[PDB]
Amino acid sequence: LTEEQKETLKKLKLYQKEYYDYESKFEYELFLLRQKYHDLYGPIYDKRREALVGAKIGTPNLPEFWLRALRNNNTVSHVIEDHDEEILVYLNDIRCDYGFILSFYFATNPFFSNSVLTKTYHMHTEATVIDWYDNKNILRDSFFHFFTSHEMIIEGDYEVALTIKERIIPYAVDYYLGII
Amino acid sequence: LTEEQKETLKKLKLYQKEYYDYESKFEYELFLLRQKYHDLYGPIYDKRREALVGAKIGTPNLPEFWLRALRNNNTVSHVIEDHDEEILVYLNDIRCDYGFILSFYFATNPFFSNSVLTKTYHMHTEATVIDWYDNKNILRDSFFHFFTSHEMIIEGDYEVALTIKERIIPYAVDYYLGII
Repeated sequence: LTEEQKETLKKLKLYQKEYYDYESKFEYELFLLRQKYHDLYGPIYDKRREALVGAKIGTPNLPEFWLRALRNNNTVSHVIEDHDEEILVYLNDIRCDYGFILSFYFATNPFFSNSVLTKTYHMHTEATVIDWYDNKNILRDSFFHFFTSHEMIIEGDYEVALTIKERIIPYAVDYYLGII
Repeated sequence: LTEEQKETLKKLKLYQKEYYDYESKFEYELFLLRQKYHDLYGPIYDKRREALVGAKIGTPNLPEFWLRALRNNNTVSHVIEDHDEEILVYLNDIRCDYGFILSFYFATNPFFSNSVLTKTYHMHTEATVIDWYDNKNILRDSFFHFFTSHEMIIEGDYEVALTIKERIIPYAVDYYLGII
């Protein structure tokens, strides 16, 4: 490069650093916005859970609520089998916290002892190991294979998790009603 | 459903509408944030263009600037051929405005008469028709096939456009320097 061109390059480096200054502020203000609204969604999720749950069955105030919400979603329905349903009726709540952790809360059930099954996504995955009771391990294909720590396996797994996080949890009752 | 369950459903409908109220405010505040920072990026793009351009060649203060930036991006380099390069040296500026419109500004050149080639994405596509000079229509495979109005064709086209919009325009000089 000539010196005149080096000067132009110099200017462009200055302006690019300025762009990064602003983009930083944007990402920071974006993080603030997402966090603010996560905490505003919190009580709504709490109220929903309270209304659904209040028994030795899941969501006893509205039986099979989460199963039917999950079933009415295209992406998630693919991974849910007949035999899975008799476990998923014990589901009390599905939660998300900040990657992120998905928590599935279960009423006392004859399949496993866990009251909570978690799945963490770091951006590897971390999943609670299901403490299956004797002759109760339904695992052939299952939704519960989702609960493994760890690209085909990792992608369809992530897509279901994203759907739960971004669609099921925010719009649960609309899936239940079948209007999405 | 029993009446007690209908009451639970009623509550859940109320809470879901409340969720949508908040999600609305979120999308609105998000739109405000993105717009605010688009206008903050504007002058930086202007300054860059001013430094690059100020001639019958593109970016005469730093020859072949946009070609080398485009070439150093993986996704975009796939669509750029040898014969394309002798046109892309006349590129003065690449802009984005709100879907969105991508604008490619060209210095006076022997290939076409257009000073601006635009590509609009509505979320169909709208593209400026290139007024090729006689025996100058380089269209075999070309980057300039990008400039057609209109899923394989529509997806790889959209991916290149997203890369230009989200990577090339924001980080132009870093691609030029080859540090991304």
